[PDB]
Amino acid sequence: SKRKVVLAEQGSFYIGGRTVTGPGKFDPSKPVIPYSNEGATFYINQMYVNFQAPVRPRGLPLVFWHGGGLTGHIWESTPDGRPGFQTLFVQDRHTVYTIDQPGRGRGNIPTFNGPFGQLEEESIVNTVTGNSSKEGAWVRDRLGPAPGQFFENSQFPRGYEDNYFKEMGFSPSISSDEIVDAVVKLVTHIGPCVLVTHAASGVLGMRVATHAKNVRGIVAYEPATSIFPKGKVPEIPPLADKKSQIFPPFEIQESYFKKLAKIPIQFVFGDNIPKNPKSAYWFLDWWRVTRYAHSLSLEAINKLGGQASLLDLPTAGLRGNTAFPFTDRNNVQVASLLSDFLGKHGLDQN
Amino acid sequence: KRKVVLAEQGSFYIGGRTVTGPGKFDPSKPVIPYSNEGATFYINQMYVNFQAPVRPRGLPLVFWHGGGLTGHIWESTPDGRPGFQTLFVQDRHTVYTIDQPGRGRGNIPTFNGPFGQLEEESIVNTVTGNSSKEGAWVRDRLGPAPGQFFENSQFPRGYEDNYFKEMGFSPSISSDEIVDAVVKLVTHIGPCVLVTHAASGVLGMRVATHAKNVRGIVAYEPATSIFPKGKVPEIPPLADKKSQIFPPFEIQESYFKKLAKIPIQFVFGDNIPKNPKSAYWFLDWWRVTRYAHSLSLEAINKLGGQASLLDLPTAGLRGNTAFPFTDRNNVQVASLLSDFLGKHGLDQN
Ligand SMILES: COC(=O)c1sccc1S(=O)(=O)NC(=O)Nc1nc(C)nc(OC)n1
Ligand SMILES: COC(=O)c1sccc1S(=O)(=O)NC(=O)Nc1nc(C)nc(OC)n1
Repeated sequence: SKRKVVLAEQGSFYIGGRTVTGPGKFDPSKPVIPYSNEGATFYINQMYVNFQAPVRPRGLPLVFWHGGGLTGHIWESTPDGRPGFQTLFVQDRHTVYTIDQPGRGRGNIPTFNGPFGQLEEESIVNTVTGNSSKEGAWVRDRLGPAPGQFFENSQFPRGYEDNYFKEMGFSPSISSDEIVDAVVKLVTHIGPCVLVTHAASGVLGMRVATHAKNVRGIVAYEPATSIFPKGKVPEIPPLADKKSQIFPPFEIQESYFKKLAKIPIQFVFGDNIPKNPKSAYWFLDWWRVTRYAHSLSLEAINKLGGQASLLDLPTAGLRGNTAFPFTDRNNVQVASLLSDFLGKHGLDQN
Repeated sequence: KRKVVLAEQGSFYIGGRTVTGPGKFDPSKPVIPYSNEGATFYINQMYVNFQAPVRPRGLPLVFWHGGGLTGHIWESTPDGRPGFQTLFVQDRHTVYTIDQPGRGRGNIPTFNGPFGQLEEESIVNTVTGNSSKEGAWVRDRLGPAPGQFFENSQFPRGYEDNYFKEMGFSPSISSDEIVDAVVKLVTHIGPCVLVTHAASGVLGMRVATHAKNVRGIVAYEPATSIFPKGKVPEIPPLADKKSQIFPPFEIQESYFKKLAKIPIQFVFGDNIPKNPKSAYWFLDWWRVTRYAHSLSLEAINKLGGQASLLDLPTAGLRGNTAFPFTDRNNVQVASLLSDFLGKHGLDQN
């Protein structure tokens, strides 16, 4: 059965985070409810981790890291209920870790007794939130140029829009340093592994690898922020509206950037990213310039002796993918290309 | 034994509604920073995970976490031993675990603006509440005060950080909308058994009154009692002679009577005092809450029901906390759940 999965073991655990404290002392004779900050210890910014291990794994464990506003659900199942990459790669004899990063899903949302995110006089995260709409996500993920529209030959699981957009939500303003820190701790716990990232976690996975030699490879689906050595960001054009820019590239010390040259790295992009300026469709143009910036980032890694590559799925014969290729209708073929990358670098061997 | 063979597994979203911002969406304008303009937001949906064994027997089980928790508590214990999800797939039941609206992978309804506010509309409150480690320690009866264990405790000592890290706040989503999501899941699944915990105790009773597909309930340490409207019995205050337990939920008698048509078991752990305990607020709270539940079960049985209270010490299990299904003896706790399922024909096809 394509759906059957045999697990030597499965489970979940929490890792990372810190504690913060309220004032005063806790008295167990006083009413505990309504909950109070008095005498309080709060665990904040911890990460949820799920693992599924096949019988007799072959090669390195994979750590699947959801994109912005998502959770590990996107690796479990597609919106129309087909197997996600978690099942596919357990079947491919890898132990599979799926995370809900701090601030998302089963990860901690740091809030207390008081306005959201505030512990007495300390703002742990902002009370004002941000969150995409269905319409924003539709064009961000390139389902089509405008909400309700689909590109010709789309691989989106059409009809399951409600399921898809229901998986998306806000992220509190946890520092990216603390998100990276949690995953570094996971990588220390797991040992040698491969990070598989998506969108917002693209740049975060690159950062983890510079802090954790156990990261032996990276596959990044549609990364949202580019990374460069400090002071060496190339010229990147504004968008076609002559006012907007892509996400400010993340800059790291060259001593850390050079660590990215020591491992195989592949960035994967779906379809319908325009080649030419598209002033009518902001997020399509955003993707054009963002993919361009990533091509320069990978070049910089390769000029330092790296093993970085850009895979456009259409060049591999796969047409119509959205920015979530691993939950599209052809996600088995997308998984096959990930299996190819792992095999090429011996990451599927013991 | 950690091995598990799954005919299939996966997850999906169910339930919820939408709310909309003002104005219209223009794809030519900058989409980031995100805006409420022209926005449709999906809110209050629920996350559902399922694992199905080869050749299932009996009814699927729906495990429903307590307050401030997620489906994690059914996956593994804080010290990494198998949770009820694995144990009951091994027992050849299909197992559903949920993250209810507002918790974990369920939706937290917030937008662009102060938390929970969509323009001038308060969808959930901006001011949150959340237990501390200290409050949860005594709530769950690890011991009488933070950092202290009962001598007989079944808690997995040394894994305190892991345990408390699984808990968090819940936004002020209406209980009606949480019950609605699970009713919709139960409609989708078909005949099933609800296994609830703490805060989800009263919610699961409510679901059963709306969903004939619920064929049985096992509730671990339920936090709020339920009675027919206007028939709440005399319940004393706590030993401090000032505090009360949670106000019992009242439902119309025509709905309450549906609880008499299925087997219902409430399960309590150890170290609930028999006598007033004014020095330890949450120990005394559990004394009076357990008493209220005993009266609620009695009311169900007076309508022809089959509602029972299982005190784990009477079954030979000593020292359980208010999370018996993640304690050190959770395999023995699971055995008693399998016994209940077997007696009532819920483990046969
Ligand atoms: C599928 O492709 C994505 O999904 C994309 S594309 C751009 C973003 C995303 S994302 O994962 O949702 N969020 C992020 O990358 N995070 C993020 N969000 C905001 C509002 N600003 C900043 O930096 C200024 N970063
Ligand atoms: C282990 O036993 C529990 O875990 C208990 S005991 C009391 C509560 C819990 S709980 O699950 O955490 N929270 C709830 O039952 N929810 C809740 N919380 C508050 C502050 N007030 C109200 O009453 C409207 N309900």
